[PDB]
Amino acid sequence: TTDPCAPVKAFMTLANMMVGFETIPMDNQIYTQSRRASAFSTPHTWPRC
Amino acid sequence: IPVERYNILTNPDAPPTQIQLPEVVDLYNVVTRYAYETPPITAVVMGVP
Repeated sequence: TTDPCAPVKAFMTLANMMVGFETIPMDNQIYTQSRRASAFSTPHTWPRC
Repeated sequence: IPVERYNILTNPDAPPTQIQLPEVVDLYNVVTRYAYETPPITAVVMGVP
């Protein structure tokens, strides 16, 4: 696919499946690791980790 | 015809937004007019997953 953010969705799908077993740090306190990979469609939503 | 009402038309030195509120009501001024819309929140933020 030719969307500008395919790898962040590829990472966050496994992170969504993996929550409860492995954790990752974040930038803020608003969002949680079980945030759906559909929502990461714009490059300001890329995780620093 | 009361000149003291039509301040904006009879005074070239007056700025366009110039009113005197307790004394008269001026009968003619600049008014702003909007075009905002108020759609439903369920239609502006989705939450599709």
